[PDB]
Amino acid sequence: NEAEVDTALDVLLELVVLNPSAMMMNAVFVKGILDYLDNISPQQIRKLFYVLSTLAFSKQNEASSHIQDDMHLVIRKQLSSTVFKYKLIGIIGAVTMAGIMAADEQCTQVTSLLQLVHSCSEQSPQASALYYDEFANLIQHEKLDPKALEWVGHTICNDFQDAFVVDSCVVPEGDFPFPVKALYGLEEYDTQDGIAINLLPLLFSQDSPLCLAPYFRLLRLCVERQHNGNLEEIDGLLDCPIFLTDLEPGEKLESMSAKERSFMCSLIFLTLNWFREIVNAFCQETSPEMKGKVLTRLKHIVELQIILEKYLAVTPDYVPPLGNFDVETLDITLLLHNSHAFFRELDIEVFSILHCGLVTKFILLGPPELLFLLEDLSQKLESMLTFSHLQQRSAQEIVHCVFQLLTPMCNHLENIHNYFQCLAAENHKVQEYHIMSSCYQRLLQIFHGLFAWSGFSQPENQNLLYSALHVLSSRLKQGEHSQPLEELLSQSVHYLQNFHQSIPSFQCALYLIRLLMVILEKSQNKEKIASLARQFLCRVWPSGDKEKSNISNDQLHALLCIYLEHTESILKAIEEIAGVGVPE
Amino acid sequence: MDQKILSLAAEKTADKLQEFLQTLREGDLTNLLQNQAVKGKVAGALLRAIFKGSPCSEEAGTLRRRKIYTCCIQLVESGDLQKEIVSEIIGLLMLEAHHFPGPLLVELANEFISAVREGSLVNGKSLELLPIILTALATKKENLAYLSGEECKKQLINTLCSGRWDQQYVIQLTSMFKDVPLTAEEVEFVVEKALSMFSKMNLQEIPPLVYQLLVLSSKGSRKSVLEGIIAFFSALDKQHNEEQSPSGELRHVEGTIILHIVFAIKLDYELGRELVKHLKVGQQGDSNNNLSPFSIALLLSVTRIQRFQDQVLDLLKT
Amino acid sequence: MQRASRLKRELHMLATEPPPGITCWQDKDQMDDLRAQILGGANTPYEKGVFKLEVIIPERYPFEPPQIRFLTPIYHPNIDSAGRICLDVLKLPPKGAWRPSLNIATVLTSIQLLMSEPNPDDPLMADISSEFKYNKPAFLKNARQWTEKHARQ
Repeated sequence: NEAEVDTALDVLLELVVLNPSAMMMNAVFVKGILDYLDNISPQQIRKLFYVLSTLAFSKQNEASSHIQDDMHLVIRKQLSSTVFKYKLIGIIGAVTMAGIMAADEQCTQVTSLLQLVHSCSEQSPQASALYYDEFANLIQHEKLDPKALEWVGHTICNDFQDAFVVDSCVVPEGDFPFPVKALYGLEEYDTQDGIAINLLPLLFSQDSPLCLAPYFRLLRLCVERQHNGNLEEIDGLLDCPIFLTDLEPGEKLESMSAKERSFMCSLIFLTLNWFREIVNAFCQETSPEMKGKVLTRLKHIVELQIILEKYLAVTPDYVPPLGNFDVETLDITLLLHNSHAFFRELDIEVFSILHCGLVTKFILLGPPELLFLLEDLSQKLESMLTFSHLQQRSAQEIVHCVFQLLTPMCNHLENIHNYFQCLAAENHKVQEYHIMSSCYQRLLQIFHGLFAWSGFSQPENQNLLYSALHVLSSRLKQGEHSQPLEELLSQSVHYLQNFHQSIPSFQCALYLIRLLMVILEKSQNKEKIASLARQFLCRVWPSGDKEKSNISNDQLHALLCIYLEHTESILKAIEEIAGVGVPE
Repeated sequence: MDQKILSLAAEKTADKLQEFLQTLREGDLTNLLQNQAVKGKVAGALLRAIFKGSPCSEEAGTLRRRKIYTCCIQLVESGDLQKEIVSEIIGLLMLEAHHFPGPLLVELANEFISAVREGSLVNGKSLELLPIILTALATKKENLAYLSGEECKKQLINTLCSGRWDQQYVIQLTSMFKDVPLTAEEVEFVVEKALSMFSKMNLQEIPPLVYQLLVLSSKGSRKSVLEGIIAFFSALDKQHNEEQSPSGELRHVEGTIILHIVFAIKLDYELGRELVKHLKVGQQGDSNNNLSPFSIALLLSVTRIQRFQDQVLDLLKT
Repeated sequence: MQRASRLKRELHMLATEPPPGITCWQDKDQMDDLRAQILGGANTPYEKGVFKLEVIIPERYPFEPPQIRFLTPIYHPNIDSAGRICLDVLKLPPKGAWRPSLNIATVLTSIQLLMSEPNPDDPLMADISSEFKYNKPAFLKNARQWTEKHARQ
């Protein structure tokens, strides 16, 4: 069964690494596995082929390359299927073998198999999509000799710019009950140009397009391996206007939950995936105009996020079914069901932008551009520390790069937000205040998930705690080098408690108190916990409608499970809560 | 002659390639023969050009494809090419085998049927494509009438099973049924034909044959494989004892049979149960004539598995 | 080691009592490879030709097979331009049939046999094979031309 399988294959991998030689001579049973592959899950199949491949492609034993042939046979047979079930399996096997034989007949075999795979993949859309995807995965993971890559990438860019790139005509030909427009361009790129992309004429012609995002990913990665990080012939794609219908929130286009509601929700979903891909692409690049274009795309993305969760609240039934192809597609073959699962999941370097300092338009990078980055990091780190590209990365390096890009960079954002809400309470337009409130809610949510990380239970990460909580103590005063654990806790919590003048809502209030709790568990000190949870229970928390939807039930249940427990006299604290519960 | 077709295919489909395809109507045979003689990559390029320029929405390309299919079928076995070209051809054909109607693939099935029956198939590698064709037939809902594609598949496979096989080519025959989606009686007739084929075999050939018979038995068809092997080796050892009234070779066989039956019941915790149920003399207590030296040897080589051990050792005792 | 064991006996054996129309010595240029000479078999187009061959002994040889090449090229179906030998006896088990009961003299005898009887089943040269299959005199003519051009003094 499942775990058995999993573990076992882990072990086999360990064993081949331990000693390829002896394994070589028991290889025959390993080949003999291949008649039983009905019961395996594709993740397990991936490692299995990894095994058999690394087995076969030991140069010292090519005489018994019989297994190479057997593998090519089964590749062929499972490929040759109308049924996706076997086709995907073959695909996977093929690509893995390719990456593994990747350390000139080597290159001839490589390109032969590759073009074979491409031909097998092409006509089925999800197949070719997966093919690009896993090819991109292989290429980022392996530094292989760039001969088939310089061979393929000059054809991929041409096929891309003839399949999708179209002259910037506003309305193309075709019968549309939807006003087609070159919309959501960043408008620094001149609209009357060549580079613009065809979406709605393609999706209506369906009743190529779905794979657009991973195809661009492969294009990005092949050009990033050739030019070594340069995106010089692609800057037009960062800022071109997109051939979209009116993406105004269609409340007038209601009582219309027919196939056209599916067209609009899927269209918004696909362009969202497209912009998610664009922000994954242009994150690592340092050019400041391209960064500001990425800022404009981040706000475009959160705009289309609110538009799409509206368009799915319109009808809750019309699933636009497109999950990521690693784990999700096999389970098949409300806004939160698609937010993480359906949509394309983003890259860890995307948070190179939130380094920039907050600006305020209520009081006087954008606040909503930072809201989207922090909301991305929140869902990302709750997914990881509790996603294809990110799962290959261990959670330790994730929390590591978080300690650098968030904690010394978003301290200035938290301080500017303290100054924002202090001025807002002094005054006490509203959308700027609430976007800042939700930006702050996501900041403290990220901090809570950061310092609720169970890796700090292990002893090697206490040096990262002595760095992180010391840079938190640094916010009150610097120079307290090589402090005790409990003193650094006291300094970090004395720094974070002072924001209890600024916290506008209650979801941010509970993330701040539980953040104080998880940093304080490292340590008498129960008085600070009880008094500070009581301070947060006793503060106003101004009552916006969504601001009090942030006073959800299980949230207060968690806050009071903390306060009534850690308060020293639990029963006298219960007597106080009862005394104050009568005059309500 | 090729580079023109390359240039026609370089840009677009079914607008100039079709037009040129309606120029050169015959001589594809000799064309492909000099092609494989000089360089097989050109044959693959021609095949790609042909299948893009001969879509099967239009029915003229369907016949070009049927002709070139028969051409490759005959040459790949007879005309001894290089290995990589042969693999490539087979892969290409298995790729484009899906774009056909029912009856064209039915007549390709009848081609292979008559060929393996009588045609001295030089290498038999062409059979790799056959189960792809059976798959396309089963799945294609373009209904026939002679009736569904899956039922015409049943007919063709019943034809093949009731028909005679080659001595050399039973390995590959059953290797094809390996990956097919089959039902009870499908797999039953497959194994029954391969079973009755045992009486015309060298003995070094039986081990991998039974290996494949069993990995196919895995589908549903467990009991009859073992029952037949039992009766076979029972009569064999009786005949050998009457001769005594190649002993070392005969032993060497029986051993590796039992080894492979062990791996089988190792992977299937039910196989041994039916094995037991087939064998248990104590249905009421009267002696069955099912057991044998080889039977018992199999049981004792089995008892070293952790589950059946005590069960078997009680059975034998009683 | 067992390499040298086989080699020291096969050296003296092929020096003194080699097969008929075959000779072989330690290659006077290499001293690790061997120089063989198969004299042009009778009833063949390869007559009037002393075909030189290079013989490589792998280090595990009684277990590995040798690796022979025709240094003097040959117009043959089964022997390519370079002089490769697509023969089962130079290949490992079930692919081929090598075992230590065979040796240099046996495989050279097999090569001399092949030079008189081309294999139409295992061709390195498919076109020379089709010529030998259908047009016998053209194949024999081109082979005798190839022999008298290169193999003759």
